Amino acid sequence: GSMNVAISPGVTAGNSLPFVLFGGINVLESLDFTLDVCGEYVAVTRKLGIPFVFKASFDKANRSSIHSYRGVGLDEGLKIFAEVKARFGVPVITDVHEAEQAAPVAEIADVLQVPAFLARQTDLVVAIAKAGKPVNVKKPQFMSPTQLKHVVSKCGEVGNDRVMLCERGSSFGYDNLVVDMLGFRQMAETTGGCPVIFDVTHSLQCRDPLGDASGGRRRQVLDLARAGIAVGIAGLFLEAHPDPDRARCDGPSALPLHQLEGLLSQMKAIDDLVKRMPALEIR
Amino acid sequence: SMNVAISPGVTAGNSLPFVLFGGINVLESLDFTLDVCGEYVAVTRKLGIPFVFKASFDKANRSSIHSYRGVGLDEGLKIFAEVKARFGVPVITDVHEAEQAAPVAEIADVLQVPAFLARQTDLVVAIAKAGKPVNVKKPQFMSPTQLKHVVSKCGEVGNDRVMLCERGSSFGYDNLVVDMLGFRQMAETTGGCPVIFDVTHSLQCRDPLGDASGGRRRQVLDLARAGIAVGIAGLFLEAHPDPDRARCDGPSALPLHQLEGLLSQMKAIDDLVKRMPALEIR
Amino acid sequence: PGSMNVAISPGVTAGNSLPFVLFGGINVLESLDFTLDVCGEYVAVTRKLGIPFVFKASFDKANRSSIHSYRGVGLDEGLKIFAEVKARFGVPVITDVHEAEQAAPVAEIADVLQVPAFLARQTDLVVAIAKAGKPVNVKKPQFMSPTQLKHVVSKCGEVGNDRVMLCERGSSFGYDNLVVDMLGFRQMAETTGGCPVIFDVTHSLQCRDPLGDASGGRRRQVLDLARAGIAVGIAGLFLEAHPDPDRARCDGPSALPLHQLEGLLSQMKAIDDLVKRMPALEIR
Amino acid sequence: PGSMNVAISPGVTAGNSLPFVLFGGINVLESLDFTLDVCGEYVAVTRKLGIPFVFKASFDKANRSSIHSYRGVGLDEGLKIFAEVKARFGVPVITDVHEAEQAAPVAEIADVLQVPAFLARQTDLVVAIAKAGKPVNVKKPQFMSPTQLKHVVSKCGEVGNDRVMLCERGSSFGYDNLVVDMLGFRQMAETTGGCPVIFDVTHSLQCRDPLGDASGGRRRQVLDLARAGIAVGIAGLFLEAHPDPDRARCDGPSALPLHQLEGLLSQMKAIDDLVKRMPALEIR
Ligand SMILES: O=C(O)C(=O)C[C@@H](O)[C@@H](O)[C@H](O)[C@H](O)COP(=O)(O)O
Ligand SMILES: O=C(O)C(=O)C[C@@H](O)[C@@H](O)[C@H](O)[C@H](O)COP(=O)(O)O
Ligand SMILES: O=C(O)C(=O)C[C@@H](O)[C@@H](O)[C@H](O)[C@H](O)COP(=O)(O)O
Ligand SMILES: O=C(O)C(=O)C[C@@H](O)[C@@H](O)[C@H](O)[C@H](O)COP(=O)(O)O
Repeated sequence: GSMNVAISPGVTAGNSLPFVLFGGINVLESLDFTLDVCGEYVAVTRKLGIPFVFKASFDKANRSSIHSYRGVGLDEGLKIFAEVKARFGVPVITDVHEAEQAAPVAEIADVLQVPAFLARQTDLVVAIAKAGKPVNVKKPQFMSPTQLKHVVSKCGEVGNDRVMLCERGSSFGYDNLVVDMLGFRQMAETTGGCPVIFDVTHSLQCRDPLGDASGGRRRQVLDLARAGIAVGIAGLFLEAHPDPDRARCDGPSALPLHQLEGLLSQMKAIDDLVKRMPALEIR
Repeated sequence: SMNVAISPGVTAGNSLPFVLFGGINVLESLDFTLDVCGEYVAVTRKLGIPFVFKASFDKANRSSIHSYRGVGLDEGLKIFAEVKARFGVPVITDVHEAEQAAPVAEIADVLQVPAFLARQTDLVVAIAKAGKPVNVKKPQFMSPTQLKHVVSKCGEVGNDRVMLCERGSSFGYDNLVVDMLGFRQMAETTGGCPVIFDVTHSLQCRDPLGDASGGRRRQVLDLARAGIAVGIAGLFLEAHPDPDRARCDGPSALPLHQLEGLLSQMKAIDDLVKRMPALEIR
Repeated sequence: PGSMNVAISPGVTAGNSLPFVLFGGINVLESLDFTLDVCGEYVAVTRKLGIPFVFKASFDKANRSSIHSYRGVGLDEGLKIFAEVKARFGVPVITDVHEAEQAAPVAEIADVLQVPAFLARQTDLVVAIAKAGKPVNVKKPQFMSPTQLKHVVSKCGEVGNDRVMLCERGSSFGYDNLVVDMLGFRQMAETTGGCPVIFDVTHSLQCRDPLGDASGGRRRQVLDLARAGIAVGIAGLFLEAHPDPDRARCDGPSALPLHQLEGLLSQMKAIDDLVKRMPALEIR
Repeated sequence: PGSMNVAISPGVTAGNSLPFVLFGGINVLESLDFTLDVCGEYVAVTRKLGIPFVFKASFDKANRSSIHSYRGVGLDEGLKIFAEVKARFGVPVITDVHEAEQAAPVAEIADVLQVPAFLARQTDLVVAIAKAGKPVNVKKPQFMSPTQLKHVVSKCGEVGNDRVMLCERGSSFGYDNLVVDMLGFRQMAETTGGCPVIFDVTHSLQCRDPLGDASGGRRRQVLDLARAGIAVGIAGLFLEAHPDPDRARCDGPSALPLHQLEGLLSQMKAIDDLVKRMPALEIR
């Protein structure tokens, strides 16, 4: 049933295809820093031969605290993304928080992401689907893997069949996430084989009961990225930073950028292996 | 412990007699809304319970694209205007987009932040700025000690009239549990905001492959009794004369003819607990 | 009808439509005099308020996390202490049983035998406890859904013991934490033919530090949770106390300070008496 | 360094940096010939692929939900069957132990003793198992966080047994369901001085109907989950199989169909060999 989603020339995501890296940074802060980090990803993915889509958010619309950093915002963010595409020739993914942002974002971004908390919001999902690019649906922490089909259906109803499904963990007691590795197959099979993507970064989130900003578990990114990629999936979603303690959002879960090549060579080796091993029909 | 004045004769607070935020899931038509609200007004008047009428003008978050959404903003506000004028009752409704807050606030007396949207800064701020009391539905994914940050967003733009509404926490897949310990944690970490218990939505559960929410209305009294016994500012309740025919959340709706039987138990328990001291257990 | 009553001792019968029974005491037996002194306080408070009473203590803590944590006086001394409690006060006692071979000797002295939470699926232990011929209090494991207790009740019934009570102590909620699902009480009663349901408010307050070596706990919130449970309409409350919970040798973080016993129990009786005279609604 | 190796028998050593050891077999001993036949299949497949092998079975299911469910041949017959398995195939065997007194006799025959998941906090059982002198496989309870196993390991260490392995079988996730937190493996290893971590893929697939009599399970997804766990880099995989899982008398819903053993194990070996030669990254 597997379905393949064409993102840009030489970049197609599909559960039986070599994995695609949706990699970048949490939030857009400035032009040069964005260009410099993206340059590193482009060089590392080109060297290793891994298909690549650059990620960043133009806005963090859901920070816990009114005081926390939100990013350069829509207008500056789209200008940064336009310069990233022209400099590197790389497709970009970003998240969309209001219906009215979908069309202008889709002029520049090559994939639009539905945020986890907002994936049940009909008018947002529909507006994102109608914008005419591939959609990455972040699976809410509150949503079981067999319920994503209804989000996919919303998109399908307005003529967008290019939908990918992104795991980022499930709520496990208070202030913690677990990743159910059994969910990847349930997402694919109940949606007609949509590409499934693993957000290893956000799956590492956890928090202090009284904290102002998310905690996170970057020291375990390889453990979890290994597990997910071994299942056999369309993509990996990853954020990095040269010094994660200085990141202005989700630093506790960000990969230190100098370890990108070390992580990706392990992902490519595991992915190339599992992608040539059969499923067993276990009845 | 902070008290929130909602309208004449209606003030909510954790040490005050509980306020019923009662009504129906979704606005469908004028006359049915008036008739159901009439029943709540009659029952609450008889029993002496303060009352705010609830309904949604839109269900913006249905699982399925094919599920019923309600009459929509323009018709919904017209219905509410008529409900207020006919019965003299304040009304609560939920707000899905920033731009809806100001027009909703012209008519509604309390604005509700939907559970899924409670982290959305621009929505919360827009709701806060509209200048009415705010009911924040606690997301299924949010711990009770994290609501303070939503309250602070509202406070930052000058709205100190914030209430916090329990509707359950995610418990495995497709199921909710209510942690009765969370009420106190919500109150104490937010400077004493009124805590409200949404017994209806706390009863939600679902089939892994279903198209619409399941629910456990047959257990509404068990859960309502438990929550009201803790000592809380309000109870949030939906009903329908025939819940199997409700177009949203019927599985968790109270059958309307049982409203008085339920409310007399809530009033009896609430009046008792509200005159019993806290023990300072150290 | 819809509800089964369990006779424990003269004037003490537990049932879901009856005035609640207090299964109250201390976590672990340490010495004769301290046990007698604490039980005396319970007896005086319960007599004054008119609450039926069964005194609780463990003779052994067979499941401490750490090999270095206190376990109690043990079986032989524990039963001697319980005999002296019964003779001094005329009160029935409840204690937990950890091995099949302990059931018969414990039943000579104790009036209710408790199956520990972790052990409730262990067929031979349940069957040996049922056979000893006293009422059984089954602690619902943190891992067990409320609709699965019926199988434990059936094990007991299979060897001729119909006198089974079901005790809530919370459900695992992520790591190192418990939540009490107040919807479970009815599910336990209805799927077992109306067995008495008991709420262990003390152990339901447990939680822990991920690296700790003994349980944490939330005694400051005992009244919130006890009020909630008793309002549902249940057969009993299970409660531990200590005069200084910080010095308790097991489960101090969840123990009620003993001087607050009367303040708590007067709230429980008031709520219980109210809800026990209010009808169920048949909600269809 | 950072990792401890446990010698089980000649040519079988389990350790987190070593090629993975398969603890494979059947849920419950029913008869001699069926046990021999199934073990023969495992031995042939593991010999061909070059995977170190320990044969698993239970002599008793002491924790069935239902008093009517099958329990197995029992201790005396079970040890006789194990003796024949060892003699015929030269393979070491692992079985679980349910009472302190069973530890010594089991240890005469079995090469690894397993502490059942529900019982892993029971001090006297853990100590008796540790004292019996063989390697211990601790099944991590569904209710226990990964950073709490250290206390079980310490109980064993206290009576002189340092040969302890830690076996994941899922964590309680709501009612009647399990999830495997793949982050736990490292936490178990690092907090216990590098004990071997083992993944029980079979029992991690358990789930149930709220009103059912016996466990449900998700065998159709065994490869997904086994791939994920083995990719993390672990000491062992624990697996049950049956030639026709629908007819298995315990845990059939989670059993691998036996004819698929080679297809599964070749994937495990390929993944394990790859990850075992790739470095950890020191992520700060
Ligand atoms: O940007 C993405 O890709 C996302 O998935 C959204 C994600 O970055 C955000 O939800 C952040 O995790 C979130 O704003 C951090 O929350 P806090 O640190 O404000 O508590
Ligand atoms: O109306 C309220 O007060 C609310 O709490 C919002 C609530 O009614 C909605 O989230 C509904 O519960 C929801 O749309 C039902 O979901 P489904 O039945 O479409 O799966
Ligand atoms: O005695 C009872 O009533 C029980 O419920 C058993 C209970 O007391 C015990 O499990 C204790 O809670 C337990 O041994 C203490 O845990 P820890 O502090 O050893 O981690
Ligand atoms: O034998 C093993 O390997 C184990 O882990 C113990 C395990 O087999 C048992 O807990 C069984 O899963 C259990 O007896 C079956 O449960 P039920 O079907 O009786 O509910």
